[PDB]
Amino acid sequence: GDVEKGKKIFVQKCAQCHTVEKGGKHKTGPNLHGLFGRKTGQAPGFTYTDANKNKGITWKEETLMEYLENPKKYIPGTKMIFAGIKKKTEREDLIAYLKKATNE
Ligand code: HEC
Repeated sequence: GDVEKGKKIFVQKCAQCHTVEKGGKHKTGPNLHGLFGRKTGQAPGFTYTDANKNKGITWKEETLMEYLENPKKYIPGTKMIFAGIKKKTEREDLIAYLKKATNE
């Protein structure tokens, strides 16, 4: 989608859990510090539930789409609470922002 709207919209409904624009600790969501290429399923501290811990994926521009669209389906019992995104644009916008969140 856009990258800027991704960031804006993200902060509008994601940052509450994922404040990835400062030294925001892993409270209700891990700070998205790399994401693309950064194999999950193994954090140094808050490594989430078993359900996510058990996954071990490289958070590519495939699995992010799957997750953000249908997170409860992608992972059957995460602590993430996000049943739907918007329609389609937001699914592409958020995932475009994070494609630069890996870099900023
Ligand atoms: C709090 C109720 C949440 C909201 C709102 C959002 N997310 Fe989230 N997310 C949440 C938890 C508890 C977890 C842990 C599971 C895990 O796999 O770490 C996550 C995880 C993610 C991840 C992966 C993190 C990683 O492994 O590096 C992504 C990519 C992610 N969440 C993105 C994301 C976005 C863009 C959100 C707004 C649409 C969003 N999350 C909201 C909890 C919560």
